Amino acid sequence: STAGKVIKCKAAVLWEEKKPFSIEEVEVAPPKAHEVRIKMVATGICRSDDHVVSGTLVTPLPVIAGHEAAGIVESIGEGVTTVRPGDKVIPLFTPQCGKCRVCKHPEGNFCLKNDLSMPRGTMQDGTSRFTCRGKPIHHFLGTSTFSQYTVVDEISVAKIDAASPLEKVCLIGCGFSTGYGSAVKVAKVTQGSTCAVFGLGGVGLSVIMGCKAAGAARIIGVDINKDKFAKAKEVGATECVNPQDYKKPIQEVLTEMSNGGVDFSFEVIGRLDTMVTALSCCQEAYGVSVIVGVPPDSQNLSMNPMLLLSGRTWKGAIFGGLKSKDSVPKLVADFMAKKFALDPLITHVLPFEKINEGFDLLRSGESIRTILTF
Amino acid sequence: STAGKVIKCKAAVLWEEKKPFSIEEVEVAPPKAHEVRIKMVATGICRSDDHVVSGTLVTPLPVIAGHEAAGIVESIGEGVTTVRPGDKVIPLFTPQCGKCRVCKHPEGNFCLKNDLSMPRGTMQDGTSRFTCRGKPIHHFLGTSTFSQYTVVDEISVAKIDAASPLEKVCLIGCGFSTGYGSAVKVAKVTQGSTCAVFGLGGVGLSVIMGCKAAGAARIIGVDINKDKFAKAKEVGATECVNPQDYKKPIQEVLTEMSNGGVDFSFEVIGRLDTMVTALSCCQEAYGVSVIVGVPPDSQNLSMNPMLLLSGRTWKGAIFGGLKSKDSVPKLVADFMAKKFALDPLITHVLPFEKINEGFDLLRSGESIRTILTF
Ligand SMILES: NC(=O)c1ccc[n+]([C@@H]2O[C@H](COP(=O)([O-])OP(=O)([O-])OC[C@H]3O[C@@H](n4cnc5c(N)[nH+]cnc54)[C@H](O)[C@@H]3O)[C@@H](O)[C@H]2O)c1
Ligand SMILES: NC(=O)c1ccc[n+]([C@@H]2O[C@H](COP(=O)([O-])OP(=O)([O-])OC[C@H]3O[C@@H](n4cnc5c(N)[nH+]cnc54)[C@H](O)[C@@H]3O)[C@@H](O)[C@H]2O)c1
Ligand SMILES: OCc1c(F)c(F)c(F)c(F)c1F
Ligand SMILES: OCc1c(F)c(F)c(F)c(F)c1F
Ligand SMILES: [Zn+2]
Ligand SMILES: [Zn+2]
Ligand SMILES: [Zn+2]
Ligand SMILES: [Zn+2]
Repeated sequence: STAGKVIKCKAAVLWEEKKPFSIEEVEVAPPKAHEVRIKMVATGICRSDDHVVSGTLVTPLPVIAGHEAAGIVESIGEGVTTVRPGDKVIPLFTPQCGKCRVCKHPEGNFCLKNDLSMPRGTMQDGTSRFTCRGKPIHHFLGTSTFSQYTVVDEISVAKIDAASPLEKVCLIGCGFSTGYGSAVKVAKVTQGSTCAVFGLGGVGLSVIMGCKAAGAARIIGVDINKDKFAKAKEVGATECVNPQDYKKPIQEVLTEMSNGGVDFSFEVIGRLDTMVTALSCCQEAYGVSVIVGVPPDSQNLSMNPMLLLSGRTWKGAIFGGLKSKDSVPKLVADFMAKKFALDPLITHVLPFEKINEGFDLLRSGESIRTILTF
Repeated sequence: STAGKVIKCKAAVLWEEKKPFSIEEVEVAPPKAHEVRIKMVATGICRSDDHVVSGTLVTPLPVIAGHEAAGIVESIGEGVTTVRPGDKVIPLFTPQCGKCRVCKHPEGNFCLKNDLSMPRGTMQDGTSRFTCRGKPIHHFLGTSTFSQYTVVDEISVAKIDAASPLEKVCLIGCGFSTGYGSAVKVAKVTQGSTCAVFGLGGVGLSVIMGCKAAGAARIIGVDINKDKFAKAKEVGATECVNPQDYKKPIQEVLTEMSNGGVDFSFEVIGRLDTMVTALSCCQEAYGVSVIVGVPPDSQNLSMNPMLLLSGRTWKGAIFGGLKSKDSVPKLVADFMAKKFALDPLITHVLPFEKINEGFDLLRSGESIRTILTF
């Protein structure tokens, strides 16, 4: 009955930086050609969504944020072939168009159709599907999951198993896949190796899971919030360190602990200083450091390139380096087969209408992932 | 016989920064246990030796520099097993102790016994074998090849083919192996790829050689000195560009030429700016950039980590990533089997006594490699 019609629904609109979300009525246009309209079921609160609020991440406002989610297709536009009404789906904040030089490359994932590098806050066609108070509202990363209904381009959605528990698998849309992939695919963590993980939130925990799955012998968690250590150990950390406890810089501490530097390090926070610290702590001749955290907009880091000349490898990735549309359904299948766990990441559950409380929990340090249910 | 005796011989002593080498008599002590005294036959002038003169590289002075060379063993200390008097050898500025965690690592080559990171300018035992005018003179990288005789630790010397032409294979001691290995081993250049090489001196030409040997389809040379272009093309560059010819930054030019970024880039100059430019010009999702050049002491670069977050890989290496004592004899064997050419690197051959004139040729832009013959 709603196919081809505008849907009025509730969404969490961010009108201004540094302000609460406003849960209010929006109008969601029907899908155009090669677009998919989704009834949201669950969405996680990721720190990158908070970055939009804080201005760490710059994207056009006003906006409907949210990028870690799962739902059910309500309708499809003309020409859509990869999903149908009633399918369970995960929106893909990194698209997979399948046609660009990155999508065709054996390793790359950062499809050239992404709306991350130079955000416009639109659909692929440069327009918006959202109206609120009579005003157009921007999209976020082509996903905009903080709404009872969203519209996404086909290249930004993956069909997943029909029996999937959406209130769990939404985490495959960002935090789990990013961390796990960053360890297994990007870093290529080896059996017997020593890893250091900076930041023990949902993504860092997922990095630890990946390092443990890859066979690391030592996984050293690093966080300034010691309350994060117990869960990090539960998912595989062998030791945890708080930089605030030490007189020496933590790169020196980690070098000492690893008898000359770690094999793999990960920055999973979003600070320039910890990006350089994490590079430094990996072994100077053969270490690898991966940047996962999102730094503040337009700010440069300073480093000595001798850190690299000796032999270190430095890299970053979006979404764990995973080709999104290929990988998401496989990860859901593997979850269903108990190949990895998601429950350790979920510390709180709230209805969507309590989104602001969910952000308060993240900001206070108390939560890992809060899952919002529509 | 000279064995067991102090040798008085000619060497090029650097008494202070930014002055000519002084060609004069030095005393060379006999080798102690696990040391090798070598009669030099040929040594190349590498830009890294000029960095000692210019203060770009800090190492204790006064010093006998030189690190790219070949000669013949005059005598061995107690306990030496890997070379014998009369053997042709190449000194190894990056040692291979075989025992440290780096030597045991499948990939690493920057042996922990090196004298690069924190130079002492001595033998492994913390003493010097050189005196001049009654004063102790420092070693350089455990090699000190700007002397008719030097003494090196066993871990810093490789035996090579007895039939080798030492006036050519001395380049395997630094410039050829560095560039070639940086392409083939460190970057792992792939067949059909597009490469950009910043700096078309001896090392950059060797990077071209390696990119061509790895099957690159396009190899774009970049230099401010257009006189370098003809030789770059002879050894495999498909195109050359001079940044001075353009009104836009060269990373933009290279991104446009490569239809969105190169597969592999190499910084083979030693400037902070060109290191960031080289990284930027590689494709944002899957590009790899390798730092080869040596930058000025204690200077940090500035860069936006979004260049890495999108998926680039940034790395550096010493000596092409090659395990030195394993690799050098194999490279010489490969040269003797006509697997690569060295002649294109050699533009001048001078007696040792003309060392200063050789450095002047380098500084004026007129030479690639000058080989000094003893
Ligand atoms: N690359 C990607 O695709 C991608 C995907 C998802 C998240 N992100 C980013 O990854 C980062 C982590 O996200 P998250 O796990 O949801 O965030 P989070 O739950 O806020 O976790 C960050 C952790 O860092 C800790 N921390 C803060 N400062 C320091 C410090 N100075 N030293 C050590 N620990 C510190 C903090 O206590 C917290 O536990 C954020 O910057 C995200 O924006 C990137
Ligand atoms: N990593 C290693 O193990 C290693 C080994 C050997 C050499 N090096 C370094 O590698 C670098 C090159 O050595 P080399 O080939 O003997 O030196 P070289 O022969 O002086 O060549 C350098 C080239 O860079 C060119 N150049 C200078 N400025 C620019 C610019 N702004 N943009 C483009 N081109 C420019 C210059 O014209 C010259 O052709 C030096 O910094 C060495 O110290 C490192
Ligand atoms: O959490 C994933 C995520 C990122 F990794 C970004 F780089 C980004 F800009 C963003 F908006 C985002 F949501
Ligand atoms: O040319 C090789 C070379 C280097 F790569 C250095 F990093 C260095 F410090 C040095 F002295 C040197 F000779
Ligand atoms: Zn694509
Ligand atoms: Zn996220
Ligand atoms: Zn070693
Ligand atoms: Zn050199």
